[PDB]
Amino acid sequence: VAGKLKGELAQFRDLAAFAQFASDLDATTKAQIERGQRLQELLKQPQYQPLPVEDQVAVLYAATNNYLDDVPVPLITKWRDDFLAFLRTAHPEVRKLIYDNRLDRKFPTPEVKEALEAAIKEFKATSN
Amino acid sequence: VAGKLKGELAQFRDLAAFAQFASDLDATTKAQIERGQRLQELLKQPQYQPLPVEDQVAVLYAATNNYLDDVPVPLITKWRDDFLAFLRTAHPEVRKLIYDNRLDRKFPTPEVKEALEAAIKEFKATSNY
Amino acid sequence: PIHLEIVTAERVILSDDVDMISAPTKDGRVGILPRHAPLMTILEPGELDIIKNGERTPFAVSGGFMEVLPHRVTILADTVERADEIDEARAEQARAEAEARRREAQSERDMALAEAKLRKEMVRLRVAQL
Amino acid sequence: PSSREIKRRIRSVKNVAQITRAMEMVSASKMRRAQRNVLATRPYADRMREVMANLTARVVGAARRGTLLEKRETVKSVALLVVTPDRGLCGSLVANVLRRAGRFITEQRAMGRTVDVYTFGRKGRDFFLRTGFAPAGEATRLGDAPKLEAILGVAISAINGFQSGKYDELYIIYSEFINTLVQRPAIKQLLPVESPDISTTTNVDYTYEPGEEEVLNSILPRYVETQIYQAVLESIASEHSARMVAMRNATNNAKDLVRDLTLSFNKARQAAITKEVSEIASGAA
Repeated sequence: VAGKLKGELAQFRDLAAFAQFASDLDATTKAQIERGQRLQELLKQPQYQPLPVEDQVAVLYAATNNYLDDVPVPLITKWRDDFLAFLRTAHPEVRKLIYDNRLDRKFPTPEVKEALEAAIKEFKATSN
Repeated sequence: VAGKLKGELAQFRDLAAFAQFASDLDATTKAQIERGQRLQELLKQPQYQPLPVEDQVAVLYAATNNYLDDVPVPLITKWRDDFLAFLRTAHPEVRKLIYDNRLDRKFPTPEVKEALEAAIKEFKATSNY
Repeated sequence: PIHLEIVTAERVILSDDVDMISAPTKDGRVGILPRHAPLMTILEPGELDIIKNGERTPFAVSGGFMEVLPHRVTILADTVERADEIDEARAEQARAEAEARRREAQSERDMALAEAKLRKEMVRLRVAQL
Repeated sequence: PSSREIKRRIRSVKNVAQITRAMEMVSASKMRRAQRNVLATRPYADRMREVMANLTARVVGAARRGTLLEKRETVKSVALLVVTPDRGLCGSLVANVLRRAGRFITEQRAMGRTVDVYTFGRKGRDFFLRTGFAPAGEATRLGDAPKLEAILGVAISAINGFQSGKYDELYIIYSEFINTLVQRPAIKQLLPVESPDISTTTNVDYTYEPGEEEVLNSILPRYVETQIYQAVLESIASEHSARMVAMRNATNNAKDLVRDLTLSFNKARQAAITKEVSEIASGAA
């Protein structure tokens, strides 16, 4: 999952030069910088709040698969916290499934791919 | 001969920051930048290829006067290399004439002047660039 | 013997002394001479004539106005052309206007002007550690 | 502060001064031609200026003072023209004209009249889009020496709306060229009421061959186009002067930064070499 995260974040750092001064960039660059901001803000973890592997994997899967594009940057942290609450209460089984098969060569198993994107859509319908 | 070379190189260095904006500049500024670029390309030299004093004198005389202006910048080095062969083969006498009177107080001279002018004109007419 | 002035929104075409004017007036062509009675009129797409000692230069006027006074005759023609440059076939001015102009006057400037803005912008973040 | 990082800072800022040095003179070169174009266009505007004065004196009847010259009563909707440089780095000129337009808009909305804006240049276009008040007409990518045809795409729409009753008055905001150092925004009426400050020159009468109404209806659209053409051309000259001033200030600021960085680099190297001899002397003993 995190290869796309690292590539997009590095690209966003590259395009920060255009972000600072130029405001005439086309829509693709605007969305590129927006996604970079999404990721870098998502990295704004608070103190004394560790996250297990399944939680971080699910959050990064949601972010990288454009499920978080519509969420504005200031509310992304609250969105993530609510998503963790949703996973801890509504669907602990998807967390258990993700943690169980995190060592597989191809993580995005269709069984893993389902019940997670569906959970993301359910959370999106629930909040905003 | 090289006083004009040094002056033109200094002037081009004064305008070196305008090389990539030479198009939208003064005509004289563009001419100076072009001359400086041609001179720097001329001063480019390969390894283990020494040039005798008379040959350098001829090359600098050709460069200072408006002769290499028609020659494009990327081909200045090849122009010089071919002109050296032309002098070495077509006109062996002009090189000796330059070398013989290199110590004369008046460098330009009338004879050597016409000999070198004729050699340069013949080379530029026979060659295409 | 009347001061003629052909002025256009971009520049002044001609400002010499003229013998006769064959102006294309809206209702019908009129002649204008050294001491003509006062007049100011609309023009129509047509072909104005200027007589220089028996020589006629077709300063075709795409259109505009013309104020005639007993002293001078200014041409307010909004748009005027010339049958010069091989009846505009050579269009030497337009030829340059196509290459010498509209190619290097702004397009060369715009790419260079934008290019400077680039190496300006990128260096500031490269020096954004001071 | 490592005697080498400052060296990179010195090199970078020295580059900035060189770039801005090029920026300062290229705008000045375009400043010269913009002023030259203004002078060339002046006779066209000036010659027809008294023609309005001559024509407005002749026509006095309110009913026949129709079309554009109608001084409409109970003002409802006014369209205003803003002209802005296509690119940035102009300085306070862009802010001043936008602030002037913003003040004018607020004043009219206080009067109860709705407003509209037609923009020249991208800077004005995006500013109003971000404000949320979308301009009805825009004209960007204007050249350094644009022609009258370029502004026809906006002027014709403004006049047609004025004739149709959509707009009852029309204004322009342009960067007035006061001097090479001062470029203040200006507001001008475009409703063709009259221009007799020239005292209608000789105020000589004429025989209107197409007629009073026909001449009036064919000169008013041309008059406002010339006024817009002059204002846009004046803005272009004012833009280059403002950019020239900003670059000259930036170059001096860059040069001041180089000297400030040079002293720090100089102090760091002495501090480094003072250390460099320090331990080796201590190691020797």
